[PDB]
Amino acid sequence: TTALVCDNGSGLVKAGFAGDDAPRAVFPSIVGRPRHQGVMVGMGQKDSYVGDEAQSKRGILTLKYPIEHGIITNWDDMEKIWHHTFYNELRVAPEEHPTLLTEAPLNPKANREKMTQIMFETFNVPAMYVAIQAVLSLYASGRTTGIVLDSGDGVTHNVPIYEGYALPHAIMRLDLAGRDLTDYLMKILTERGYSFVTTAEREIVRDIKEKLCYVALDFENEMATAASSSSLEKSYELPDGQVITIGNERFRCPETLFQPSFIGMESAGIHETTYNSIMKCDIDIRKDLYANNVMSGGTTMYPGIADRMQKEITALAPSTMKIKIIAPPERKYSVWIGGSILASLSTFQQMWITKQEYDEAGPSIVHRKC
Amino acid sequence: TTALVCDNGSGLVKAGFAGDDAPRAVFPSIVGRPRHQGVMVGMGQKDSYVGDEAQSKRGILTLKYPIEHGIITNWDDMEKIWHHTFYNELRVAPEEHPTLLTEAPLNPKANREKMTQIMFETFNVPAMYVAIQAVLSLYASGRTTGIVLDSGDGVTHNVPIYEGYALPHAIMRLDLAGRDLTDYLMKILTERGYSFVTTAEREIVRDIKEKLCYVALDFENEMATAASSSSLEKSYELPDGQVITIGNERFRCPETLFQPSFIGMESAGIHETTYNSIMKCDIDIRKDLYANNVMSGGTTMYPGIADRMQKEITALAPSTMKIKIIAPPERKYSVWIGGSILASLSTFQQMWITKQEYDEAGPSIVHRKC
Amino acid sequence: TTALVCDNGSGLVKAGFAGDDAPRAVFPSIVGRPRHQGVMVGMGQKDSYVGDEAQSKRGILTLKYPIEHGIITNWDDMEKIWHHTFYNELRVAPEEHPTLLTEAPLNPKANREKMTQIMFETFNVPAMYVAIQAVLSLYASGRTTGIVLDSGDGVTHNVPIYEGYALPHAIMRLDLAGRDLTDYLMKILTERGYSFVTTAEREIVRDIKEKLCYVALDFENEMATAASSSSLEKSYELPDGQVITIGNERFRCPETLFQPSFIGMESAGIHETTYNSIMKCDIDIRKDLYANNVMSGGTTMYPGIADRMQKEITALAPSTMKIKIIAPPERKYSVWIGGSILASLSTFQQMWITKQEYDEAGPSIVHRKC
Amino acid sequence: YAFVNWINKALENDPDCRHVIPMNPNTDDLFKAVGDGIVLCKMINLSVPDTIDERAINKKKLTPFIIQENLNLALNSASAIGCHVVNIGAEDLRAGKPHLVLGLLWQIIKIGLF
Ligand SMILES: Nc1ncnc2c1ncn2[C@@H]1O[C@H](COP(=O)(O)OP(=O)(O)O)[C@@H](O)[C@H]1O
Ligand SMILES: Nc1ncnc2c1ncn2[C@@H]1O[C@H](COP(=O)(O)OP(=O)(O)O)[C@@H](O)[C@H]1O
Ligand SMILES: Nc1ncnc2c1ncn2[C@@H]1O[C@H](COP(=O)(O)OP(=O)(O)O)[C@@H](O)[C@H]1O
Ligand SMILES: [Mg+2]
Ligand SMILES: [Mg+2]
Ligand SMILES: [Mg+2]
Repeated sequence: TTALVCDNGSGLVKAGFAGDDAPRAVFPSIVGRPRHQGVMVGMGQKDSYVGDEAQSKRGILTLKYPIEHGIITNWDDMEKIWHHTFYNELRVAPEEHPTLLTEAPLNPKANREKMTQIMFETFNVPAMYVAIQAVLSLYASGRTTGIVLDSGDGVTHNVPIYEGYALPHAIMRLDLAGRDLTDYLMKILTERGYSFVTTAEREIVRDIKEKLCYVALDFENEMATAASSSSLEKSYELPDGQVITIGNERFRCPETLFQPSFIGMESAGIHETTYNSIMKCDIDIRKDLYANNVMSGGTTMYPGIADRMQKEITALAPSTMKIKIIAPPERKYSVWIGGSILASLSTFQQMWITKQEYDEAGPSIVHRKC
Repeated sequence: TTALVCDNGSGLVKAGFAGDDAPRAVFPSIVGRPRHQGVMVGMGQKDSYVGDEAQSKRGILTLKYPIEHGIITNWDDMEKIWHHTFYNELRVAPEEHPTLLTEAPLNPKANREKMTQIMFETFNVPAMYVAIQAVLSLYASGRTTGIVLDSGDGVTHNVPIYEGYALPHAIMRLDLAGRDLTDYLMKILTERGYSFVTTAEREIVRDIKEKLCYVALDFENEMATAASSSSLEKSYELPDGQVITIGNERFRCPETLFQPSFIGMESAGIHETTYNSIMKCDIDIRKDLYANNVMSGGTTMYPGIADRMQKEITALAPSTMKIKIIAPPERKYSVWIGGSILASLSTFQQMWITKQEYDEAGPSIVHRKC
Repeated sequence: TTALVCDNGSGLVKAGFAGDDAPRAVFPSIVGRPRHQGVMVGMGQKDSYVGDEAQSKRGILTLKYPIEHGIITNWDDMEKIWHHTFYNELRVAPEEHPTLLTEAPLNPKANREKMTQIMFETFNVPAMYVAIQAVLSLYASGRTTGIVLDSGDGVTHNVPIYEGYALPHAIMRLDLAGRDLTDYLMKILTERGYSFVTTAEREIVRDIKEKLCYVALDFENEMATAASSSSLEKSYELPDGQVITIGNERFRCPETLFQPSFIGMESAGIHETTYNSIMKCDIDIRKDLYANNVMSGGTTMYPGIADRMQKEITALAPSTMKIKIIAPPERKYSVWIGGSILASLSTFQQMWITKQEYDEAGPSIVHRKC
Repeated sequence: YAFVNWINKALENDPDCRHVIPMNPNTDDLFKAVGDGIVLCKMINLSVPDTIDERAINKKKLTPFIIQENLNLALNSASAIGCHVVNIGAEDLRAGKPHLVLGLLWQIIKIGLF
């Protein structure tokens, strides 16, 4: 039947069907739990908040991310979210629809085996496939050659693909996609008399970052502009009724991606990460890697990220041959779009992990079929 | 001639000189203002009260704390308090003696610049410096390495230090030191029939907490002892001529420090805050941070808290190496003692905020020098 | 004056007198730099750490390896490295003591020239000499005929020597000794729910490799044993307090030396390199080469490297005559011991590179004097 | 203990160093104060006493918590003789190491005598 393309992650959940161009089930991967005391009978019966029922009542609920930087630590909540997105969101039965699940590279074997065992035992899916998000994002761009920079909520890796073939030794995983940026904004908001310690304000702060923060071209020029003038002061309306205005902490937050020293990280920025990935590939394939920079994920939605990283790569290049930057509009769903495109192909039907072969092999068949 | 150190805390104010070991000007940070009607001519001459005259005449006077969790919400009152301290308490000339001021980390920039401007233009001092209260608490219990469990009147911030290296990303500030405990005690005192609405009654409740409240070891065993027996019953004599009897609320009040959910906060306790701050630190520095917890501030002198968070850390530890916590007898005044100790430094003399440099730099010289 | 012998290496650098049987310089060759903020006065006053001074503080510092497979890129840190090696472990004056230098073969003339000038200009050396590590390591075994496999931390070269004569056309170089092994181990350690990205854990990973990793005899049999049984599971105690346990990634790391496909390079393994070197020699001298395989360097001390190498060469042998693998206990210091023995000879005093001859010769004096 | 006497006889070029290193009574005052670099500023008194005074650069305003100000202040004056061990910084010399102290004393001996 129609395969289910479910892109589970630490942030939003992208669940849909195979062959479609946009997912249907979109909701953050947040589990809310009651924390107040129920004084009136009839409303304390519900304690399972997975979808939008937790976002609306975030002030009386405890929003927690059971996935931590592409690592599933709370499988009990993942089972609840999976059941929700399979019953109420997609409104389909996984028992006859294969579910396409994605997994970040350099992932532990326990995380890969548990997500397989749960589907074969609890959901008893007839078959599924586990694919890398970076590989799937390449099909969304229509290309088969070029490094793909993937960045979601807490995972940022660089998997260069040359003529379909990928280089496992050219893969490094950086745990800075969206969560550390949110934490940095959380910390730097306290310099303006703002207090942000509760988990209910995390969604509001993330929205403020998404609608106000932007990747700056020159950091020192932005510092000079903010210190001298105040032309980049944008105000925000808090849901409770308060009014805030931030002009300096707007472009400082996205600069942590290029300068991880703000959050105390020994790893380099994303601009040098792609260059380092290219350096460890072949010298005869660097032409196809400089001219193919396809980013994916919702992280690179800032107004000016592509120009900034192009300038960084040009500065990091010996100025010998040109650099080309690909920023498709469907970057937040490029992983899901690529998964749907691949699952809709005719050659993809014969490597799904069917139930009989999984039972005869075991949980380790996911490491051999994927 | 000599440097001045004025510890501006949320509940108590400590002031003195450079090189001293015991503060001289110690008085609560309270502002007394008349609110009744005076029928006798000659007694209603003073407009506001700063020193202990408001404390002794609290029956016809109110109490107003201008600092609210490390933030000076009332600067007119602190100008009066600073003038009183420099005139009647210290009895020195501020224009000829540098003053050292205290400020908690994660503080707003405008607040920090106000202790700069109000001192430079009003008092016209030669030079000052703005230090960190965590660093000052790390000036009175001698050791180059150790995280400080600073907890004053309304600020509880934990800064990890390894050989001296401070980690700004590892600073966890909590706005629950002494005021939340006092409010908890007042609201739990109403169950037995003791209402406390008047702000002038705050000092009596604070003294009751200081002399009766203590941190227990296990909360469930304390519940069992209080419900079954009545051995932990102590009486207090009110100044107006009445006696109380509290036996269950003695140890419940300090329990809010480790379980802030009693008053309705989503943050963790002081025993877990240090652990989380250590977890986000490095891997080869935790050995010198597990057995090092600087305990100080106006909050942490309860008889039974040191062993309490020692046991909490040991339980939260993988049981690898030892945990030991120093509790210097001068806990409350460790901030002022550390301020004077810092003022007694050698290279500290040429890096005060120079008036000539400040005038050509501006209000932002505090963030550049400090 | 007593001659000095210094053995430089990517991981460990050795120094000492000529004639001594025991080494003196035992320290990792690493460079660290301050990266944290000092809130207390008097700190941050260092340009670059070198060696154990960074090893003892590997939590708040980075790690830099200026030696990249015997290639000297940044000479500013190499000045510090040589200053560490000489004065801290000799205490004699090189200005009036001859020093014997070591250098990897197939080294571009620029590196040798610059290390010569540095000795003749930064120092005031009366007579120096530069020798190949493989040639010097032959004197440690007491032989003058046979190949020597010198494998340090990033250098792996095979220089066959027959009756003192060496074959320039049979000399190759492989950049896989200990560094790519460490990278492979820290990459594969992430499959067991571990995180290894920063260099602060690099020394711990190297220690775990040195005390756990071992060259396996049969890799497929080891896979079968690890998958079926759980007997080869040894635990490590992390310095901070956590406990790790690795059973499969132990013998996988040393297998990269024989199977270069793990790191993705087209070059052959260490077992085929010596066979190819022998094949490049004469057919009448292979008898002295098969029975003389002296091991040296920091790599070839795995528990089971000698037997595996013997089996690999026997599989490559035409089944005509015996293969002998020499693995002296002092494989870490074979180069230094051989250099000390050679410099102790009376003949070796008459070809040191004197300063007076260098003054009229020029920078290329090492090229025909060594 | 003989090393103390050797260092005394070698460094009597500047007798003011004997207020840091042991003055022939074989004590162990050398390591901590030399790690602070006090001898480097003292060594100039070889020819002329009119230079950085021992009580002028440091009179122990190193407060009972932070004693971190003297080491960098005195080690920055190492322009004389020259610490040819540029590997070491004042960070590690805060406590001192045997090999590092020996390496720095190597330069002290070498340049201290003309
Ligand atoms: N317009 C925007 N501006 C800035 N950041 C954005 C914008 N839209 C999305 N983001 C960031 O992109 C991230 C998307 O993460 P996501 O891919 O959902 O993680 P996961 O794949 O783990 O679910 C979010 O954390 C969000 O902070
Ligand atoms: N002996 C004590 N026992 C319990 N609480 C105390 C004691 N002494 C002071 N406190 C609390 O400390 C608070 C004042 O702290 P403060 O001295 O202002 O801290 P800091 O000196 O760090 O500014 C008061 O609210 C009071 O409740
Ligand atoms: N006992 C051991 N077993 C396995 N590997 C080791 C052992 N000792 C050192 N190594 C590795 O070898 C490297 C050190 O090489 P080095 O001592 O610099 O070689 P050389 O002696 O040729 O200079 C380091 O990566 C270290 O991990
Ligand atoms: Mg994603
Ligand atoms: Mg204080
Ligand atoms: Mg070597």
